[PDB]
Parts: sequence; C-alpha cells; structure tokens
Amino acid sequence: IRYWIIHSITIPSLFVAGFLFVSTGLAYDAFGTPRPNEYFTQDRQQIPLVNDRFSAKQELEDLTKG
Amino acid sequence: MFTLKILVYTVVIFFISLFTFGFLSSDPSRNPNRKD
Amino acid sequence: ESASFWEQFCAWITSTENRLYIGWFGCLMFPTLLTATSAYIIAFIAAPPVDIDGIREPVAGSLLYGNNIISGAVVPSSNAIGVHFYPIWEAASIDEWLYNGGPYQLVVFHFFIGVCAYIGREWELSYRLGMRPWICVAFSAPVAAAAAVFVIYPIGQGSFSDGMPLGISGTFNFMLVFQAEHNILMHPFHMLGVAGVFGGSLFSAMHGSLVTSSLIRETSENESLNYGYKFGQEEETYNIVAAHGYFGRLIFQYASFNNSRALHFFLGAWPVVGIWFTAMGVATMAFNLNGFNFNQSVVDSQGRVINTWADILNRSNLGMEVMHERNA
Amino acid sequence: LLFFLGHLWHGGRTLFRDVFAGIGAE
Amino acid sequence: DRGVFDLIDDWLKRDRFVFVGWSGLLLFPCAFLAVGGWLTGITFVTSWYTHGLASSFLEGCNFLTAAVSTPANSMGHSLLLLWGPEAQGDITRWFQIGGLWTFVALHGSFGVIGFCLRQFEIARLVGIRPYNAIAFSGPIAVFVTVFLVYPLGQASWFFAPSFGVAAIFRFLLFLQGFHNWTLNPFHMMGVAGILGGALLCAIHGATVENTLFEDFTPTQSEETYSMVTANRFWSQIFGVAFSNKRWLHFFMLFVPVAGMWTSSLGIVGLALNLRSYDFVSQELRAAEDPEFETFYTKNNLLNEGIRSWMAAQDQPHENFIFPEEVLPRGNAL
Amino acid sequence: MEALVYTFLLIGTLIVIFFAIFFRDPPRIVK
Amino acid sequence: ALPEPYTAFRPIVDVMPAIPVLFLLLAFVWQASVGFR
Amino acid sequence: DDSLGFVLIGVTAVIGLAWAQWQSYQDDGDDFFDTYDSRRAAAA
Amino acid sequence: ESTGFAWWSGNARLINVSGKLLGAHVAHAGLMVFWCGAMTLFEVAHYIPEKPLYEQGCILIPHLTTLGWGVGPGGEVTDVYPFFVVGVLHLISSAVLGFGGVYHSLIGPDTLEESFPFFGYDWRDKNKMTTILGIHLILLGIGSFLLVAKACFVGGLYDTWAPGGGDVRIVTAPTLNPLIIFGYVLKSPFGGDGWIISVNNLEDLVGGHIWLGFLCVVGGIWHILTKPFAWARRTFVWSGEAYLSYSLAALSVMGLTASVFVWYNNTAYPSEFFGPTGPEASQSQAFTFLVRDQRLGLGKYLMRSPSGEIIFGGETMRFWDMRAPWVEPLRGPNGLDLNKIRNDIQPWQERRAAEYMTHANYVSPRSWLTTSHFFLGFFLWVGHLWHAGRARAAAAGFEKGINRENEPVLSMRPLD
Amino acid sequence: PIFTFRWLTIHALAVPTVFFLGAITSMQFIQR
Amino acid sequence: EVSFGAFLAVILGLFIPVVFLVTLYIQSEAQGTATNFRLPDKAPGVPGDRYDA
Ligand code: CLA
Ligand code: CLA
Ligand SMILES: CC1=C(/C=C/C(C)=C/C=C/C(C)=C/C=C/C=C(C)/C=C/C=C(C)/C=C/C2=C(C)CCCC2(C)C)C(C)(C)CCC1
Ligand SMILES: CC1=C(/C=C/C(C)=C/C=C/C(C)=C/C=C/C=C(C)/C=C/C=C(C)/C=C/C2=C(C)CCCC2(C)C)C(C)(C)CCC1
Ligand SMILES: CCCCCCCCCCCCO[C@H]1O[C@H](CO)[C@@H](O[C@H]2O[C@H](CO)[C@@H](O)[C@H](O)[C@H]2O)[C@H](O)[C@H]1O
Ligand SMILES: [Fe+2]
Repeated sequence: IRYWIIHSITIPSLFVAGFLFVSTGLAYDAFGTPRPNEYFTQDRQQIPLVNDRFSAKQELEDLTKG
Repeated sequence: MFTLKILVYTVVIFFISLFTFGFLSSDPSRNPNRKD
Repeated sequence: ESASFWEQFCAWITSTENRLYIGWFGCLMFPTLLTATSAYIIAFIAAPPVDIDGIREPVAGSLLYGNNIISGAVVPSSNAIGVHFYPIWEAASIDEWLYNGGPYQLVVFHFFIGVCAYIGREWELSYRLGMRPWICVAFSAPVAAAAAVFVIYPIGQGSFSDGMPLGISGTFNFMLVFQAEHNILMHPFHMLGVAGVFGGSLFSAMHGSLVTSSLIRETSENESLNYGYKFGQEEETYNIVAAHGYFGRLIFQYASFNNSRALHFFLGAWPVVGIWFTAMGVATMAFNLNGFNFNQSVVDSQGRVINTWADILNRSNLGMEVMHERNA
Repeated sequence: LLFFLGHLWHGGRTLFRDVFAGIGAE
Repeated sequence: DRGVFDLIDDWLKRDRFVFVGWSGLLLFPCAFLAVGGWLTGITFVTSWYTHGLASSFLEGCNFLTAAVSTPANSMGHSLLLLWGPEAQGDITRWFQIGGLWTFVALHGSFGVIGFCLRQFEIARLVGIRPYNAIAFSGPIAVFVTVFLVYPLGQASWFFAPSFGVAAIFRFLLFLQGFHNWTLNPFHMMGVAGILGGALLCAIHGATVENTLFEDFTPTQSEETYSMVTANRFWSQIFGVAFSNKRWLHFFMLFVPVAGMWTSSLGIVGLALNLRSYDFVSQELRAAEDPEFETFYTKNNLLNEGIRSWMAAQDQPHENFIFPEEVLPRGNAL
Repeated sequence: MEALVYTFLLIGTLIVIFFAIFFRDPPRIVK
Repeated sequence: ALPEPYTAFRPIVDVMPAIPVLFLLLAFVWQASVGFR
Repeated sequence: DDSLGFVLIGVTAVIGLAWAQWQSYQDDGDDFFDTYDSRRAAAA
Repeated sequence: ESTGFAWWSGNARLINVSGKLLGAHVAHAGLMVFWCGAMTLFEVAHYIPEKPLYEQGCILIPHLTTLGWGVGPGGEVTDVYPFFVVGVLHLISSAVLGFGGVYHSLIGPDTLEESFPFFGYDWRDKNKMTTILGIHLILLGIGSFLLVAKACFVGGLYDTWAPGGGDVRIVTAPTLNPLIIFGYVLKSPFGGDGWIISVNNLEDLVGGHIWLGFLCVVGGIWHILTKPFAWARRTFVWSGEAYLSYSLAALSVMGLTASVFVWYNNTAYPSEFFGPTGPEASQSQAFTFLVRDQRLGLGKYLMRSPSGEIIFGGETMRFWDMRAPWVEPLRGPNGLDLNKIRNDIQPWQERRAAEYMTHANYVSPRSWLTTSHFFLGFFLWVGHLWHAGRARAAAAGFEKGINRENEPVLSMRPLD
Repeated sequence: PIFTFRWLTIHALAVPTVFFLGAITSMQFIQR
Repeated sequence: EVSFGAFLAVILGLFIPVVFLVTLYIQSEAQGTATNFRLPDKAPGVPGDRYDA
C-alpha cells in the first residue's frame, strides 16, 4: 500500500509531464519536428531536403533559421 | 450444338440425382457407431 | 432376398475400403473436378487468344501461342459477356466460344462446384471414420477466398472479365488492378489476412521446432530420428515438459500452452479466421467498400498539403489505375 | 548468406552433440 | 561455483520471472533501444527533411501512416552515428537527417542476434536440440536482406523500407514497380513457403482437434489424438497422408523457414538490380507484333505506371519534373 | 520447342503425383 | 427532424442505438463477476 | 429432349426406381424415438 | 461441469432446457425490435428534409417509403410522423418482448414440458416439432398476406415504375399466373435474367407474395396435421442442433440472396430512397453525357450489340441489362430508340440521371446493406457447417472424440 | 527501490509509456 | 532464337538429380531399407524388422 500511494502521485506527475512536453512546444524543438506554421517559409516554397552529407548540420541551420 | 447440350444436361442430372438419392438412402445410419 | 442394385451401389459409394473415398459429395466432386482439370490443361496448352477487353484486342494465354508457364493463363471471359451464362452450346461456333473466354467460365464453375463438394466430402469421410467433423470448416476459408476471387468479385463488378485469371502473371495482374481500384493494402481485413498468414507460418515453424527440439532418443547415431516414431504407437514421441519449459523460459515464466488441445485449436483457428476475414474483405470490396483513405490528412497552417506515406501509396495506385483505365 | 545458415547449423550440432540423437523421456 | 565468472554465470541463468542469460546482456539493451527508438520516431520525429513527409503522431499521423523513415539519399550508406560527422552530437539534427532509422536498424540487428543467441542458450540450459534457433534464422535472413543487404546494394539507406505500416506498403509497390518482384522465382518460392506454412498450421491444428481421443493432462504419456485415424482420413481425402509424427513436425518447421530463406536470396539479387524483370523473347515478340499481348506484358505496363507516377514524390531528392505527356497512360497508348 | 518442354515438365509432374498417390508406401500399423 | 412535442427527447435518441450492443458486453461482465463458472 | 424437362424427369425416374427398389424392403414403417434412425435393412 | 460446456459456449446449456430457451429467444426478439425502433428514431432525428434519403445514411426510412408511408409523387418525403409512430410502436413492443423474455429466462417455468404439455416439447418428437413449424409457417403466411393487404387495400406501395417519375400506387391486378410467378423462382441466376432479383414491377411482387402466403398457409396446416414420412424420418437428424443447422443454412441462403437483391434490384429498392445501383449509375453517366452531346448540336456514345440492341458504348456496355424507370420511356422494341432520344425526353429524367452521376469517401446505403448482409450470410453458412457436423456427430455418438477401446479405423482392412 | 532485475526492467518500460501516453493525449488537442 | 544452353540447363538440371534420387532408392530397395514402416536398426548395418513381420 506504501507503493500505491507513491504511484498515485508519480503516475499523474509523469502523465502531466508528457502532456506539457507537447502542449508547450518543447517536443518540436527537441526533435526538430516543424510546427504547422513552419513547414514552408516565405523565402522557401519548396520541400527542404538535405543535399550534402557532411554539411547536413550547417545546411539545416541556415534553412530552419527564423 | 443441341446434342452436346442434351448430353451435358443428362450427365449433370444423373450425377445430381445420384447425390440426392444417395443422401436419402438412410445416410445417418452409415456410421461406425451404429446401434444394432 | 437378393440385394438390390441400389444397395450395392450405396455400399460401394460410401465404402471406407476404397483407395480414395468417393461418397455422395464425391459423386459431385469427381466429375466436376476432372472436367475442370482436363479443360484447364487443354486450354493452358492450346487455346486461341481471348478478347477479354471486348474491343477486338485479344490476350494470348496458351503455351502454343507464345507464352511460358509463368505468363500462361486461362484468360477470363470477355467483357461483352459480363455475368451472362456462356456454355459451349450457347455460342455460334467453337471458335467464337474460345474467342470470348468460354473455357474460363467452364473451368471456374466446375472448380467451384468441386471445391464445395470437397468440403462436403471431408465432412463425409470424417463421419464414416467416427471422428469430429470440423476439418471441413477449416477448409471453408480457402474455399471462401477462391469464391470471392472467382465468383463474387465478378458479381459485384458485373463481369467475369474482372475475375482472377487462371495463371501466375494473371494473378499478379489481378492483384495490381485490385490494389489500384480498391486499395486492398489499407483494408483492415487484408491486414487481418496478412496477420493470419504470417502468424500461421510463425506458429507452424514454432510448433514444429518445439516438437523437433524435444524428440525422445530412440535411434542410433546419425540414423534418421524419424525411425524413432512407430506408426500407431501409443506413447508420446517427444518430451512435452522440456519443450514447455523452453517456451516458458523463452518469453516469460508461464507462457507455454500447457494444454495441447487449446494449442492445436489456436493453430487451427488463427489462419482460418484470418483467411475468412481477407476473403470477406475481397468480397466486400467488390461492392465498392474500399479500404482506409488517409489521403491529404496532414495540412499546414496555410492549407498546403504535407504528404504522408499514404500519399506515396496513393501515387502508386494512381499510376496503376491510369495505366489500367484504357480510354475511360 | 547461405553460409551464415551453415554456421548456425554446425554450431548447434557442436554444442548439442550429446543430445542430437534425441533427449531423455523424463 | 569456483570463480567470479561462475557466480555471474549462476546469477544470469537463475530461474527468475524472466530469463536473462549471457545473451541477455546483448539482447535486452539492444531490443529495448530498437523498440523504444521506433516508438519515439513514430510519436515525435518527422521525415520532412529527408522525404518531404509528415510521419509522426505530433504532425497528425495515425498508427497506420506514422513511420521511422529512412535517412536522406545524400547520407549514402553512412552509419549516421550521433557523434558522427553528419550530426556532430546534435540530437535534433540527428533526428532530422534520419539518424533514428540507422539507430533502430542497427540496434534491431544486434537485437535479433541476441534473441537467436538466447534461443541457443535456453536450449542448452533446458537440454533440448536447438531447432528453434534454426527456425528463427528465417526471420533473421529476411530482416538482414531486406533492411540491410538491399539498401547496401542500392544507392543509399533511403531505398530501404521505413519502419511503418503504410511505409512498408509503399515498399511492396516500389519493388513491384521497379524490380517486378512478383515475377521473381525466389519470391514465388517464398510465397509457397509462407502460404504453405499457414496451410500446415491450419490443417494440423484441425486434424489434431478432430481426431482427438475421448478422454490434456500435462504429464500424459499417451498421445491425445489418433494418428492412425488421421492418416486414414487424409489418405482417402487427399491421396497422401502423414504417418510419421516426427517427419510431420520437421515439415512444419521446414516449409515456412525455407520460404524465408528462398525469398531472401532473391532480395540479395534485387540489391544489385539483378531482377527478373522481363522475358526477353516475349518482349521482342511484342515489339515486332503490336497485336501480341499476354498477362506478363500487361504487368510490365503497370510497372511503368507505378515507376513514373511515384518517382516525383517517392524520390524527392532528385527533381524528376515529369510533364503530363511523358507520364504513361493506358488512354494515350 | 519451348512449349514442348513446358508440356513435358507439367505432364511429368502429374505422373510423379499419380505414382506418389497410387504407388505409395503402404502404411503398416506397428504391432 | 424529430416532431415538435418530442424535440426535448433529442439527446436520449443518439444513445438509443448503442443499447443492443452493450447487452453483449453485459453478458461478459456478468460471467466475469461470477468468475466464469 | 425438345423442352429439356424430359431429360430432367427421365433421369430422376431411372435412379428413382432404383432407390424405390431399395426402399421397398426397408422396415421403416414403425416410428422411432431417437436422434437418428439406425435401422437399415441390408439384404446382402 | 454439469453439462460439460464452458462459459464461452454457455448458451449450449439451454438445449434441453425449453423454458430458458424460450426466454432467451424472446429476449433476442425484443433486442431485434429494439434495434428496429431505435434505428428509425435515430434516422428521423437526423433526417434533413432537403437531402435525399440515400445521402444521409438511412437504411430503415427507405424501407418505410417503399411501403408508401409519408412519401409523395416522384419520391419526395413529405411527413416524418409515420416513421415516428413505427419507431414508437417498435419501442413499446420491444419493451413488452424484453419483459417476457426476461421473465421466461429467469423466473418462468424452467423445463416447461411437464407444466404445459402444449408448449413443452422434445427434440426427437417429430410430431411436436412439425406442429411448431406449421404454426410459425401459418404466421409467416399471415405476414405475407399483411404485405398484400398493404399493397392492394391499405394505402398502397410506392411504384417506382409509375409514369412521370414514380408514385405510391395501389395495385389492383396482381400477377396470379403461377407460370410467371414460379418461372421467376426457376429462372437462371446469371446475367440477363437474374433469378428472383430480376423482378421489375409491383404486380409480380404482390402476386408472388400472394402465392407465398397461400403456400405458407397450406404448408403450415400440412405440417401441423401430419407427420414426417419414412424417407424424411430416415434422412434427417432429430435434435435441436440439427434444426438450428438447417435454419442456419436457409438463413445463409436468404442473406446472400438479399445482398444481391439490394445490390441489383431497383424495384423493391427504388433508386429514389436507396440510391442508384452500380450499373444504374454507370448508365446514368453515359446517358447524361449523351444528353449533353445531343444538346450541343453512329455516335460514339452508343454502340450496336450483336443482338441488334442499341446500347451505350465504352466500359458501360457490360451493364446493358440495366433497366431503370427513366430509361424505359426512351427504350422501345430494339432498345434505345434513336428517335425517342431527342424527341420526347422529359426534364424529370434529365435531373435524375445527373443526380445519379455524382453517386457513382461516399458509401451508398446499397453498398452498406450488400456488404453487411453478405458478411452475415457467409458466416451463417460457416455456422451451418459447424452445427450440422456437430449435430450429426453428436447423434451418432462420437462428438466427444474417438473411443480408445474401439477405434473404428483399427477394425478396417488396410487401404493398400 | 533496487531489486536485482525487476524494478529496473519494469520501470524502463512503465516510465516512458506513461510519459508517451501523456504526450499522445496532448496531440489530440492540437488543431491543424 | 532458341537458347541452346537453356535447354541443357532444364534437361540436365532435371535429369541429374532425378537420376541420383532413383539410384539411391533402387539400392535402398536391395538392402531392404526403402520403407519407413520398419523398426530402427538393431545393430550397425542391420536394418530393423518391418512392422508387418
Ligand atoms: C442463430 C445463430 C446461432 C445460434 C442460435 C447458435 C447457437 C449455439 N452455438 Mg453456433 N454459430 C453461429 C450461429 C449460431 N449459433 C454462426 C453464424 C457461427 C460461425 C461463426 C457459429 C459457430 C459456433 C461455434 C464455433 C460454436 C458455436 C456454439 C453454439 C452454442 C453456444 C453459443 C454461445 O454460448 O455463445 C457465446 C458467444 C460469444 C462467446 C460471443 C463471442 C464474440 C462474438 C464473436 C462477437 C461478434 C462481433 C459482433 C458482431 C460485434 C461485437 C463488437 C464488440 C462489441 C466486441 C449454441 C448452442 C459453441 C458450442 O460449443 O457448440 C454447440 C461453439 O463452440 N457456434
Ligand atoms: C442474446 C443474448 C443472450 C440471452 C438472451 C441469453 C440467455 C440466457 N443465458 Mg446466455 N450468453 C450470452 C448471450 C445470451 N444468453 C453470451 C454472449 C455469453 C458469453 C459470455 C453467454 C454465456 C452464458 C452462460 C455461461 C450461461 C448463460 C445462461 C443463460 C440463461 C440464464 C441466464 C441467467 O441465469 O441470468 C442471470 C443474470 C443475472 C442475475 C444478472 C442479469 C439480470 C438481467 C437479466 C439483466 C438485464 C435486465 C434487463 C435490462 C431488464 C429489462 C426489463 C424491462 C424491459 C421491463 C438465459 C436463458 C446460463 C445457462 O445456460 O442456463 C442456466 C449459463 O450458465 N449464458
Ligand atoms: C436473460 C438474460 C439476458 C437477456 C435479457 C435481454 C436481452 C433483455 C432485453 C431487454 C429489452 C429488449 C428491453 C426493452 C426495453 C425497452 C424500453 C424500456 C422502452 C422504453 C421506451 C421509452 C422510454 C420510449 C420513450 C420515448 C418515446 C415514447 C417517444 C420518443 C422519445 C422516447 C424514445 C424517450 C442477458 C443477456 C442480458 C443477461 C443474461 C440473462
Ligand atoms: C414473394 C415473391 C416471389 C416469390 C414467390 C415464390 C413462388 C417463392 C417460392 C419459393 C420456393 C418454392 C422455394 C423453394 C425452395 C426449395 C429449396 C430451398 C430446397 C432445398 C432442398 C433441400 C434443403 C434438400 C436437401 C437434401 C437433398 C438434396 C438430398 C437429401 C438430403 C437433403 C434432404 C438435406 C416472386 C419471386 C415471384 C416475386 C416477388 C415476390
Ligand atoms: C556483448 C554482450 C555479451 C553477449 C555474449 C552472448 C553469448 C551467448 C552464448 C549463449 C549461446 C551458446 O550456448 C551456450 O549455452 C550454455 C549457457 O547457458 C553453455 O553452458 C552449458 O555447458 C554445458 C553443456 O554441455 C551444460 O552442462 C551447462 O548446463 C550449460 O550451462 C554452453 O557451453 C553454450 O553452448
Ligand atoms: Fe502436434
């Protein structure tokens, strides 16, 4: 019964933590998933694809900026 | 051809009647647990 | 006092001493299946091309007309026939009967009657031998699939030309056209069928490896272990507790189907139910109740469509569909 | 790829040489 | 027992709620990371920068359309390590370039190695022959050829299947359209083994349940179903019947496993585009004679329809601007 | 020539099936 | 839609279809209550 | 022949008389109280 | 346990318990009536007056407009009140049936053979089962006569083949000729002539229901007053599971038949409430396109069949057996008469085919009815196989398994 | 707290499952 | 054009393993080991008794 009373608080705490991880937009920044308003930008109307292997990190940074 | 139709019709009816009258020939008795 | 001829005929038909059991269902099964077998062999070896499309462009399906075993098929009936009954005596000539795909109708109808009578014959022999009669229920699933692929899909589509061709490449063509028109891959019943077939192969390999693993030593060294089993013996040929302990330790502490009865019921039931559901999925897609459509399900804030994998699948379906709809 | 299968087969036959004619009935 | 190795060996083989063993040191972390990595990808990680697709629950996908998509074509056959020269430790850029796919595939590869080692380990502990490990080599061969050998022969990891339901459905139609995979005799042997395995599962389970003896106690020395009755039934129904119980169960092992192994050999050929695409004599005949048409020639037309209509969106890294006149149509043929 | 080979192979397969059915090893029950 | 004197009975109508199907789940919980005798 | 019903009538008659000959020496006049009739008069 | 059946097959414990069997059957009937009334209440609650019935997923209201309740000329829906009283009546009858079934299952007379010899029965007592079958056959014939009373005396039936676009028409001259009525039953089931599905007018419908009601009535008194003959007694299995299996086979046949019926026939299921059929929609597209091309100012839109029939060309030529109330006025002796096409095409046919063009994400109620009742028919055939096998094996006595002491196969000589 | 195997193994599955379940629930309230 | 080497592939690919199986069965019949309805070996090189004596 001692473990039940600590599961009664940690399970809602973990569920709320997962809920706030998405509702605050932290999931988009952590995983690089674009929000619905940033699939396309004003200066980029095409699908943003990585075209170079070893410059992939830089290419993503100069394209996802703003 | 009409003759081919006649032969096919009588063959089909022959086999169907074999099936039908065979299952009417006391089929539930033809089992190994028959009570003598 | 002499036995009537019908009594001797009934005794011979339902005799369990025949090499192949005939039975009353076999009185329908043997002449229909032998009719469809000889007709299929003749039409596969030599048959003129069938104008399946109905617009005087024939499709060659026989070996003598330039195709191999893979591309050979008994081409479905013509689109002009539709679902009309087309026996050999209702055609003006044998040439016109072969030109319109009559062999397909003959073989398909005789085969369908033969497999239904095969179900009945399986019940019949189970009855004469004094065993439980549910093997025919297990065979009812591939029969249902064949019925949906050969009879029921033409009924829903309104033409026997849409039935599955009696060939290998024709089967692949049927699969591609069906995917283009109905998206069977996204149908939940085809998912249940794939689950049934994949799981049936899994459970067959699993059960076979479990029994083969725990065989009790009865033969000498490098001799075939199959001589350790005697046909008609009473004792068990494998160690059931060792196999159960292995399967229990493999996944979690108590997971082995300790009762072999429910294990074998599960083995007999899983792919049968899966094939039942995929047969009913194919049959329901005949009446345009297609699979899941997740097209254009993701859009951005400005309304632009972001594709998913379903969109790529739809592009493949659209390509097959536009190459199939010949001047729609 | 086929020789990967032979490695599994001949590897199993080595480590299970005592029981490859069958196991005990108990 | 004697040394420190012996105490660890005794602890790993101890009868607990789940067996660990020495193979569990490789199986348990690799399998947990592969499954956990897949669940992470289908929930949060997108495929926008590799495929131009939304493939996560965060973007609106459901379970059927979410996937862990393959890396970008520019990555090649890179291992795409988190510390590698492509991501350089940045886990956010690692997710965007498809590094989670190589994470799931590589940890899944060592996971199935650890599971097959686990099958060997428990068989030696219980004391039975290792036939379950041989039977699992079928799924190992399918996973290795399809998810590793096929992209390694292709241009990049991009053309491997993506870990998703609808993504696998694309991979089926991709290999049909581009390789004519249904016409490959090795896939045909695979279909025979897999459909035959489902037949063997259904027919053996029904036969045992129906030839049952009127009485399963776990310690039953006697068989619960009549093999003589079952042999008599199938000899008169089908013509032939099993008479050896041991041969019947090896056959239940052999048919689906040989189907996995035969189809894996054809996938290796498909990795190098050594495909069974065409019958040359039938293709030459249809070229000179436009009236000639078989079901194989109609299938090659559908393969051309698959290829040209998906290539623009299936392979977005290449431009593939196809005007409507060059798109193949049955109407304008 | 090819169609002759295909027909020979199929007919030989059916002959093998016929022999496997009717000239099989007769099952004997152990005594 | 529904006649004017019975328009107040609109919300109860939408759950009317689901009563026959929930009788099937009632048989399962009844057996689960007795422990599947 | 001509109206195709004589082929139907004629064939089921011929097999019907064979079945009626078998049915003649069946002592099925008495009614039984069972799930199925196990009485079959086999002449030989 | 006591009966040997587990919880997952617990309804098999009611085979020899007639009182609880009656309670279970009456409760299931109450559930059926409850669904019927609640579904038509749900359909009238969501019914939009401007849209057609087939555009809002209605399956029970179209069954009511076919009977001539709350329907005007041309297929228009006028009043929702008759559907409402049908729903309310089915709800109240369902409450009564549910109470009766609950009573007979729980607190009623268990094994009522001793208390009520008229209602009690044994599965092997062939006289009693034939009596019950005859009573229910009489009730079925009375129901068919109730449909004929609706068709010929009370209001009428919606005739989709009425001139001008269809109307509720009271039929006064039913087709009583048994040659036509039973030639429908003996009709081939293939293309062209579609067995019973090919009924194309109200007269054959009401006449066939007259013949069916008369046949069911006389068969009911026949089965009440007689006993099964010697051949029937020696052929069948006399047990409850066997009777269930026979009913399952019959019900499976009827389910598949009704699936094809709602898919193809547009007479008992008019295209004004159930929507067009597949062939109907295809010929509608072809006909409307031909109307546009003719209004623009042989033609490629039509083709000459080998039987001298003028029919639509293209892929639509496989549906040349389609008959619709908006094609028959323009169809003469040789089919689609060219003179009749551009001379007297009324504007009600023009909108109907254009309306059927769009109903070629949408699933028609015909598709739902066809697919659902086909699924049910197939699985009822599977249930027939299961229960027929189990009834035969349980009657013979080896449904529990093979006896070890006397195995039947061991007594037979070797096969080869 | 720390069992030999059980506590670490079941928390390795339960802790991310509940966190993911909370994250899935929050996705149902995103308007797109 | 009939592929000459393909004919040998079909013929010799069928003939040679069929020959090997037929030769193995025929010498097995001479030793009385061509039936599976016999007991296991009573001694090395000595086949077991058949089920029907
Ligand atoms: C009018 C039809 C009818 C009747 C009166 C019976 C009567 C009987 N059957 Mg038979 N049966 C039928 C149709 C029928 N069956 C059909 C169509 C099939 C083919 C599937 C079968 C196959 C069958 C088998 C295989 C068995 C029976 C058995 C039985 C007995 C016990 C049944 C029981 O306890 O239910 C228990 C009911 C359940 C456990 C319900 C299971 C869940 C179902 C499948 C859900 C279906 C989905 C539903 C439409 C939507 C639900 C969605 C969601 C809410 C879950 C009883 C004598 C059993 C017996 O032992 O033999 C005498 C037995 O083993 N039946
Ligand atoms: C159509 C559904 C249906 C019906 C009508 C029945 C009918 C019956 N079953 Mg079956 N059953 C079903 C489906 C059904 N079964 C399914 C799906 C399963 C698988 C889980 C079973 C498994 C099963 C088993 C294992 C057994 C039965 C038994 C019985 C009988 C006694 C039940 C009892 O004692 O209740 C007692 C119930 C209670 C005390 C609680 C429920 C109280 C009521 C009935 C709830 C409903 C109240 C209702 C809403 C009131 C409305 C009244 C209002 C209209 C005026 C009864 C005739 C038994 C048997 O065969 O013979 C004795 C038995 O052992 N059933
Ligand atoms: C035995 C048994 C069983 C069975 C039973 C049953 C199934 C029952 C049924 C029941 C029923 C079957 C019921 C019925 C009911 C009904 C009701 C109760 C009614 C009411 C009505 C009302 C209330 C109405 C009203 C209204 C109106 C009038 C108008 C509109 C609105 C409304 C709708 C509101 C079970 C399985 C469970 C369990 C076990 C045992
Ligand atoms: C309503 C209507 C109609 C109808 C009517 C009528 C006239 C009907 C009839 C019906 C009928 C008239 C039916 C019949 C049926 C029959 C059946 C269904 C049969 C079956 C049989 C059986 C089931 C048997 C079996 C067997 C054999 C064969 C052998 C031995 C064993 C046994 C016995 C099992 C019409 C369409 C006009 C129109 C619309 C309306
Ligand atoms: C990177 C993480 C480390 C991964 C290492 C994975 C190695 C796993 C190897 C296990 C498969 C090999 O099988 C292994 O089974 C047993 C372990 O239970 C070993 O030990 C066995 O030795 C004897 C065999 O005669 C038996 O008496 C012992 O009861 C048994 O424990 C076997 O010598 C070995 O054949
Ligand atoms: Fe087994």
